[PDB]
Amino acid sequence: AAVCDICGKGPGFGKSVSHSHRRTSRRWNPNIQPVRAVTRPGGNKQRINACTSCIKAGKVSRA
Amino acid sequence: MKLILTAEVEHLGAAGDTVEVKDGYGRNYLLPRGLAIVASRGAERQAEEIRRARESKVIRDIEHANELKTALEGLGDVTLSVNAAGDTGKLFGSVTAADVVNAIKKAGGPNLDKRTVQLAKAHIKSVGTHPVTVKLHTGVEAKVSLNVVAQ
RNA sequence: AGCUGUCAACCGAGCGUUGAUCCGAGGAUGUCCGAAUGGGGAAACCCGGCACGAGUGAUGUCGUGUCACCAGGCGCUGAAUAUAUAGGCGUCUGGGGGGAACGCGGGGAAGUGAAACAUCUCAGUACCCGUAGGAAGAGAAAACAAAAUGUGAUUCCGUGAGUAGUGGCGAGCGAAAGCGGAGGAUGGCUAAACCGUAUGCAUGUGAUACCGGGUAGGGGUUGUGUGUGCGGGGUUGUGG
RNA sequence: CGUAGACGGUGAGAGCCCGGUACGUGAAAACCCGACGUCUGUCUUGAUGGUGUUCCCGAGUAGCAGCGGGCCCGUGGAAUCUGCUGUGAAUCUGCCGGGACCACCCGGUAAGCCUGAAUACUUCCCAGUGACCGAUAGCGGAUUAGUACCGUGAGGGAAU
RNA sequence: AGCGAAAGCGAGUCUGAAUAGGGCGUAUCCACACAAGAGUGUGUGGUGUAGUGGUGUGUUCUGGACCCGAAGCGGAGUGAUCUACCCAUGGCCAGGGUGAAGCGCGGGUAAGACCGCGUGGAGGCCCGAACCCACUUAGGUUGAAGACUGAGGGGAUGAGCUGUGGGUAGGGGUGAAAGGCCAAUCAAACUCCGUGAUAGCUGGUUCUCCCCGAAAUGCAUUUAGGUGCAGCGUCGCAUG
RNA sequence: CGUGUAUGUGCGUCCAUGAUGAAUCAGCGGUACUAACCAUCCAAAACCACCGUGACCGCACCUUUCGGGGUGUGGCGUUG
RNA sequence: AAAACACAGGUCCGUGCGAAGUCGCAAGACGAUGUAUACGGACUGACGCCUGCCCGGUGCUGGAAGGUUAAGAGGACCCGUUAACUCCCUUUGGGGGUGAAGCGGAGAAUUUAAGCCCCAGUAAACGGCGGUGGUAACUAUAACCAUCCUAAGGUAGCGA
RNA sequence: UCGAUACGGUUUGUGUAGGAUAGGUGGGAGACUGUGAAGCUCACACGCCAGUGUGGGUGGAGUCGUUGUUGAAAUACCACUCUGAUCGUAUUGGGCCUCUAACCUCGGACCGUAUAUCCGGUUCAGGGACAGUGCCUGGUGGGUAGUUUAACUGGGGCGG
RNA sequence: GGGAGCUUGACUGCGAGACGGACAUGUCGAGCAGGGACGAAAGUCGGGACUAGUGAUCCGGCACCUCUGAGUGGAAGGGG
Repeated sequence: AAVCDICGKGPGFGKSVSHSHRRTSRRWNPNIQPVRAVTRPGGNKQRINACTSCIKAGKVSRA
Repeated sequence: MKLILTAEVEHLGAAGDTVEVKDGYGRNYLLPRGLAIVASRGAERQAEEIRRARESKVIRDIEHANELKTALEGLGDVTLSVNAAGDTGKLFGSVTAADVVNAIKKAGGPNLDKRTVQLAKAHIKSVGTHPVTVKLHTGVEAKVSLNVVAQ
């Protein structure tokens, strides 16, 4: 789970750098959690994967 | 999260009381269960919140109140106004559960909520005593009927 | 005025001034396979679902259409659960795949060099992925410069300069400002109160009450915009 | 003869034999590029310039950290630009940028956009060029050429 | 126009409290003087200093860099039609033997245990063809054959053999484990690409003649068959 | 495997002939649902007893000269 | 082609069950349509008599109170610039000391993890498994004299 | 359960002589009581070997007047309450028990769905605010990877 | 070489002409302010009788400096 289904946040790519300065490719994954989002106030909770940024920004609705 | 309550909650306030509670609490318990609303605008979260609190307190149903309200809804025919064509009848708009609820209130009397009427099930596309059902309780239907006239 | 393409001859047939063969532009047909797409499949080969010609005493056959899956729009329908929905049905519109280079965005080596080697280099290379277009990305400064009534979007060339720097300060790496040029083209919207409006709540007490004014009245924008859409009367600094 | 002496062909060095060449002319159709009118929108439902006082001037944003990427800049005193994670501001006495902070001073009004030309390339088509190769050369390929042949395959791959 | 690290100063400048000396500069050269013989200085006066663009040539830098040559490394793919193992579904195993368990009958057993007799026809049972193997031997050893042949030899109802269709794929598979097998290659397959890898190493480097003409030493070296500099060669200038 | 024909049996209905209708208005038992009752059931609060000694101290040491440790002489946090 | 591998049998360890283990980034799969009398792993290797001592080193399994111990919003103090205070010259302005609000640095006290240190287990875990020399230790010999060192000293059995 | 921040109800201060616990400096020194200061068995408990703190019943017109200097003159009275045991709120913290709503469940039942051990919606039942991975962080880490493991040397190694 | 007196010539700061010198390290210091004494005048000293007792560069520390300070003022940083 590295892509947000709302904003499309993909994982960034970079290097993990050691004390000896060996740089080894690693991934900054988004913090996306399984959220049972409620599209309409009705109540049917459809499961999706949303980044914590969207959860904090209120683009998810766990109604 | 700054939000004004719509009902009474413990140490969170009362209906209309503003409080800041953390995002998880608001987002998962309050906004879902309808016990509060985020204060986008102070005047809004005040007046809309108060209206919602009163409306819930007035539209609450009960076990025996369920059958009593079924009896009350078994009164007559309600009527709604929406613009149609010259003869086609293709309504310019479309009935809503809110429309049906308010029409029932203003004509018949009985107070109730949007989680009563089966509006789509009662396709209401033209005019006349198109019937609708208010699901008063777990299994208490009510074929309240609803005429349609020009707006 | 010869032609029936060529290897590529041999014929036997023929065509052509009434205009052939030849050239150019439109069309028509365009088997089967291939994104291949009715289903299947070992590609080009196997099996199927309306109306017509048949093929009759009839089944059997072949001709034409059409029939994949996806998204998106629009109509119905609205399971389990009740307004209400995932989904299902029907119809339109697209997508799919290929292509040598160039573009953009991502992923990203190692040989190699460092006379070893890991930092580093190789190199953001090769390769890989996603995607375009005829070009693409960037583009109309909350910029750059420094006290000059300085320039005034971006891009691309030459310089600045192998300089300043950077660097196990090793191997190496290496700008920018400024300047000279190619080109020139400093358009529109989002905010505000609302003009107006359209539409999703709550009913107070259906009067706040509206054309902005005063001055007649009922039951009016019900009245209150918090939520959006829309033509703005709307819209850059020493301010709209 | 020459506004034609480009180049080729023709039985051997052809301006004058031939296709041509200089120079002229030729589109029914189709396509492209232009204008010319319908047509489309807007402005006219108006243009002018000055005063003083509230709201507006793009938010999960800027900013701040923790880890990275990029810049001459290899983490360095490290600005500016950026990804992921948290934390998270005000709207003009605001906010950034001047490689950290100022009586400062200058640049001005980001967090939403579209924008031609100058630019890169040539699968393909057209017309040409060569102090290019001339059959072991030049394309692997002047012939059958990605053919024959080899390999299960990816692929390799001629000779004439 | 240099000196210095710049406020910088400038034919001077840096160092220095110290006109103390030095460093680096004021092209060069000539005359005059003043000086001191510490190797010559100081001023003064004369002529006025020569770069920079092409371009040839030799070296050199970055590139493949004079040419050929590794084992190997990386990226992306191709291979389980050979082989390893496994999965589905089939097939085969001439002939003989031995004779298990059970199941009956008789002795003994208080009765059982047990012992004989019959039936029974079990076994990774025995002998032995097909089949599958590959122990010994001779031959082949520019073979008939890139692993075979002839004689013998092991298994041969099983952990058997085998057909067909499948699956596992490279730092991976499979392995009754030999580092074995993975398409005649396996201590990391193969093809293409990075790529003309890199190699202080080996080899090769093509016409002529005239002049000169070495070195195999020193020092240093992750150095000792390499290299830097010196030494020694040559060609230009200058001194002679 | 399909078409036409003829007959043989062959059997539909408006019909005909047969089986059944099979539930209603009253009115009972069984699920026994409303609440409550029984059989079983595992517990919280208070409650006691113990192993045990997270707290305490010395009391004895093979002895540090007992003078550091640890177990019994013990009331304890029954702290687990 | 064997003495090697395997083998049936053993023992240890792991595993409470989309187990452990393995292929996978993940989903999922196998394990197994199984269930601790089952699986996976390690070693040994029918069967018979047996597998003696040692937990010191290193693994593993538990944890004894401490100490060490990153990542944080624990942020004293200190440092930059300055509204401003003081004084010197000097007076159409620069020289010292003090310096709030701030914003910008470096940041100490204190602060809790795992691991380590540490205590007990574990040898069918990797691995260990001595002397004395005073005796008649019998001068074929197993014990005995009573001796230092560790954690122990090679026990039965076998042995050119 | 224990923390930290804004104020805070009353004593709490033998300095040295001493009504003798001189409350912090001023107001003080008419400000202090009948529903009610005192000495008191005592309510309530705090010591500097000074006695103390507000008082129910007593008690009743109560203390006081540089009461004598011990400068601060009885804490007998005024502001900040100053060393300071206890303050009650709101903000934010280590930890334990939890209420379920996040999130999780390969536990059940339904429906999409004729087909369905997929998955995903509903619901129930369980976990549960843990776990899961996200960022950052410490440890273990030949499981994998890139590498390095000098030269001289009467060959190399050992030795030097 | 052995003794005493004083003292701190590692003149430190500036430095002679010279010389030892594959490229990367040494000897005198004659002069200058400021010293050391002994002394008395003259006088001598840049650690040692002499040759060993040490390690380039890079990177950073620490002190002082009338050096730079990315718009200006400082500052960070750099430089000597």
